Amino acid sequence: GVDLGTENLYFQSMTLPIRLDIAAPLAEIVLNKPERRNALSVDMWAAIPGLVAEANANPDVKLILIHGGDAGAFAAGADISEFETIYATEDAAKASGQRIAQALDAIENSEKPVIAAIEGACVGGGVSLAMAADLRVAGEGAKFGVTPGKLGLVYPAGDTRRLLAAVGPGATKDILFTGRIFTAGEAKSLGLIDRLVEKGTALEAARVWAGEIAAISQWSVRATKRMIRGLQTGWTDETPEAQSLFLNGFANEDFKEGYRAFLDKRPAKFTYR
Amino acid sequence: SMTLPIRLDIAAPLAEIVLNKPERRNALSVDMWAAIPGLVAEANANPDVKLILIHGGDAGAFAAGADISEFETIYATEDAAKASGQRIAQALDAIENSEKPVIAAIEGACVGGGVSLAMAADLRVAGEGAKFGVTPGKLGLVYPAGDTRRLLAAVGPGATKDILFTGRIFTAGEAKSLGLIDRLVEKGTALEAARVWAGEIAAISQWSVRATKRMIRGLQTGWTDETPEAQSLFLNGFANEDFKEGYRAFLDKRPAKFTYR
Amino acid sequence: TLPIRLDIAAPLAEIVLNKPERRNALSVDMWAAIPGLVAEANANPDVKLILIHGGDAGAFAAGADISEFETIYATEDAAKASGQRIAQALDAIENSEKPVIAAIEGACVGGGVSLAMAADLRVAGEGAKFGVTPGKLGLVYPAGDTRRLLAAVGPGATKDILFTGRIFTAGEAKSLGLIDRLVEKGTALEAARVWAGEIAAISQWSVRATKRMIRGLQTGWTDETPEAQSLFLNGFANEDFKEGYRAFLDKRPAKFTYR
Repeated sequence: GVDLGTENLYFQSMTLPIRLDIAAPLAEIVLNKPERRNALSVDMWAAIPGLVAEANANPDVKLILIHGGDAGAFAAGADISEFETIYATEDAAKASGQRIAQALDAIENSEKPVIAAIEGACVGGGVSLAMAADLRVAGEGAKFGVTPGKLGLVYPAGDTRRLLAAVGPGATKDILFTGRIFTAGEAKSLGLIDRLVEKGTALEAARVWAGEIAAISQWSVRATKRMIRGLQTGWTDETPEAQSLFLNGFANEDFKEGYRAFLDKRPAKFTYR
Repeated sequence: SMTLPIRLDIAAPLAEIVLNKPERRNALSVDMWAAIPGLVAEANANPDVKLILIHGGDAGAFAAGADISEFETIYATEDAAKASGQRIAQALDAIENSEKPVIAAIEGACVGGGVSLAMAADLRVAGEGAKFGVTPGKLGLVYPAGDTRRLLAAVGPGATKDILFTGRIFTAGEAKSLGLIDRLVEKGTALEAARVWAGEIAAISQWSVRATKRMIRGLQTGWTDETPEAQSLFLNGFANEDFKEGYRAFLDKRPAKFTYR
Repeated sequence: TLPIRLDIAAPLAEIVLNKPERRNALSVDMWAAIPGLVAEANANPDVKLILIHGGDAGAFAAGADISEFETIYATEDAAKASGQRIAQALDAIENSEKPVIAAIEGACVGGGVSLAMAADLRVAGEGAKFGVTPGKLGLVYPAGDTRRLLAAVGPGATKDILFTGRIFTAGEAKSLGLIDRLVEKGTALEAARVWAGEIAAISQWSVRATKRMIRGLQTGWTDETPEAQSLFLNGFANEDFKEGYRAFLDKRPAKFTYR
């Protein structure tokens, strides 16, 4: 038995403003500043790459979810109380940008797929988080907006890329040129979110969707994600990586089992973790 | 100004490129195409102008294709045809690359050159009853690279092939559905809708608006997250006069009054 | 009973899948034949458009043929050759000089989707079913097939399709942009023929040049690319335009001759 520690350590671990819950085959990145409607702070951004790494290193985890817990919001934009710190100097502002880019890139490049489950406010950094995920499900009543234009800022290259790829140039320009807040219904219509469900059911829907993906070959799921990311970043049909990834399709432990299951006339029981 | 087949109206914070050949339903002529880069430049140089609109005025059409009366002249020789192509490309590229955003407000016929004009704009709103078509295939021509690129980016390969392979005329409803236009509004209200939409964009940071357009164009022409120009554009976000004000306004809990022009 | 064939009925050529007893499940010999059929259609001057459909099997293509699984995947080398063979077939369809329209009824799964996405245009009947299932076997969808899917439906929808391997309806396929037209059940072939008729009526020089321009732009051409510029300029110096220009001056219908 590992040492049970102290109340202060326990309280510190619960009050972390973002955390990773493990419930195999899921890991859940839970935004956990409910008293500020999950407005994104420095320490939240700083923690994300570590949480993503933890989920990816745990073999019981197949899929990662990202959601707002019981805050009643996904993320209500940036925390205005930190504005004075993050923008005090050019250096602090630059570091803020890097910290955010690292968090978003870590989510985007996660070996394991990431599903965002969105209720209530999903604004600014919230949209950026959501778009870094592979898949997005939102409850009715959720609200979306990207607002650097209301501040005199510009949305970064990565965030803009991810948005463009989902909604196209016209819709991206509308969103960013106006900074307007729009409904889940419009988000669905624009292609910003992939599924629209009944209010308060996004998390359950994400879990069931994740369950479906978890049931198939995880070798395939992860390879698929690499293939897609590869193609988005310039791979062609001739690219050696793309060819070898395809050929590894026939040489991996899941296909070995899939092939055996087809011959034995039984369900496949995939083992790749 | 009212005899001019195309003109620029200034009504701060808007500039409006108004097509004005109502007797040919704004069919595009050499002198219209030739004037466009100058009108765009004028709008971009005027600090009172934040947004540019393109529309068909009171002709009842956005643009009813090419002017048939000039066909003979433009295509008489290989040289004339080449010059026509260059002139049109210059007009469309000028619109596309406008530092300030451009919104097309479309009523009635939007055919051929009309679609090209519309796709060069950043944003498109059309009234119901507007009609769309791209018809070089009906003549033995090919739609240029730039025009094709812009169409592809909006509607995707399948839809682009449908449009160009058939040369068919389709409704505003279908155009909306395909992603060719961004907004579909009640017939006769496209201009008003474009003005209000432009109003919304005008109210925010114009530093941001213009930077956003550069970032997007950059990403479309090969920029990555690592590209130096993309990084410096982002960092200039924290160093510009609008952000200084935006930051203050967020802390004071008042509307931002942005000054960058 | 050839398992795949080319029917000529000017101005159409039709690539007809014809293994009804397996609901047109795709085999080695089907894949191997495709580049030749495409070449035949393209070389025949009476042919303007190519259709691809499942004939009277009641299905477009019901995935891969399970009976050849053992052979194709017996070794790394066989599997690699399979991949090359399939890629050649799909690339031949995609790069066809003449446009290709897929007419889809019933099952369109796996290789079926790959075939459909290689075509330029897709029309499906209601009741058609779609799915891409390499994930259910431990395989990965190839680069070319994935590219073509992405370009039509976007990253989110592509991930949904491939991560789940789920079977979805023609209605959802239409909604996702996977197919271009959705028609009444059992009418996809007739709809494809009429659509092909419309395209056949205009300049085939333009149709083919348009396709090259688009493919060019997708594979890295810019407005400055020499091939893009010369393709545009050839628009004014081909036999169809020469006729189109004459017809305009004479005030008569154009009768295009390029084939």
